[PDB]
Amino acid sequence: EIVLTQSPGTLSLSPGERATLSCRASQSVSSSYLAWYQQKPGQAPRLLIYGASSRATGIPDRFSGSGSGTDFTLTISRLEPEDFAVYYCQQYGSSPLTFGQGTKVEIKRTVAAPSVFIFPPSDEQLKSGTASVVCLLNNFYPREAKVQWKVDNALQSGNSQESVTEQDSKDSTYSLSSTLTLSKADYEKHKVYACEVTHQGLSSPVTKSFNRGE
Amino acid sequence: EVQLVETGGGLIQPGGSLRLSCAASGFTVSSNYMSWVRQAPGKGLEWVSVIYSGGSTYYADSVKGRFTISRDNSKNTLYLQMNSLRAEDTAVYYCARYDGIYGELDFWGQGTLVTVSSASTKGPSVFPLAPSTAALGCLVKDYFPEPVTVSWNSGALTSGVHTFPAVLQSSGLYSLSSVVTVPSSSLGTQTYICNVNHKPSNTKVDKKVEP
Repeated sequence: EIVLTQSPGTLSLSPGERATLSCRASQSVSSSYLAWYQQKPGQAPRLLIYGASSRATGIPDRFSGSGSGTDFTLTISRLEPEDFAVYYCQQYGSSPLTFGQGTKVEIKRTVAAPSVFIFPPSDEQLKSGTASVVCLLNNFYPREAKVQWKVDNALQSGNSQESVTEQDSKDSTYSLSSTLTLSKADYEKHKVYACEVTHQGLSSPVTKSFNRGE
Repeated sequence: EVQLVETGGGLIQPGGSLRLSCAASGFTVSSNYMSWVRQAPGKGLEWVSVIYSGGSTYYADSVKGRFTISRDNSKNTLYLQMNSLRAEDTAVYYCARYDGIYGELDFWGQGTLVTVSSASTKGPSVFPLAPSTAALGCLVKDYFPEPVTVSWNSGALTSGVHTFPAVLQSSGLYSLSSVVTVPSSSLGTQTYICNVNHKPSNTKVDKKVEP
């Protein structure tokens, strides 16, 4: 079996920059039998390059391929925000058909601070006996952000979960939601609910908060 | 134009069986080399099976003896009949056209999620995230399995919408939020309704979000 090793595993570069992806085969693969795919989140892979160097239908000029034998290259000459995706190399010069493990390409945009919003649990959810408090960090970069929950000045631990959107295809930003989950009994016996956010875009951490009975 | 429309995905018990369909438009499945490709959550692409134009079939070692690829010429449809399913078979499954010479896959179906689990289907509880640039959303809580689809105002509002990837809670059920930012000058006049659809449990909930 022909093993395809892709390098690098992850790549972060700005728009306008040149991106070069590598795919190494464990055995010789004839040039005409290597393809590249682009896969964006929630979508099927799309054929980019076939036969090492031929562009597929509707594929922009900035994508190009080259290589022979055991070393193959996909190049994006000038990165665009929409080029955020995972890229896969694939051979069928020999059975069975194999894929590389993929190169995740991130677009390295300029620093963008989050807009922080806090949401109290609705009245309807309280009926079930559980309270979810939601902190939203909207449209920021880079991905790394620290979200700390504070209940009446008490720094919470192990009672929240985080979720991050896939990098936006237009502005290259991320969004993050943090959900603090507590029982209705625990929620209604406290007053100040705060979400503190530490991020590169912010000169100082930002705290959004609300009072339960306000 | 060329089209590949997939159906058949969803929840099935381990040891169970399930058939996926791939209906073609703009070309014939009978005269083409056809393929199934799967992708486990967060993983890479794995080739499942192929059917040649002349009918010859080949299978990945991991599916041999369990899976059958076939086609119905008059319905112009490709099938994958799966058996003895395990958690390792949980994946988005893609049908794909590829030319016989070099096996590059030039046209792909949209994919369909197969979740192999013994856990029961549960519909989501949809709670509002009221504003008080205004952020407002819906909390889609306690459901199984993936996926849920969220639209806003029946798909009329798409600008500024963030539907978050679902998180697995310690209970074994999923939860996500869907948020949208809007001008606060429109909170009085404009109605904002999130449409949460969970097909595995036939749950279809419309939820009005108000100040």
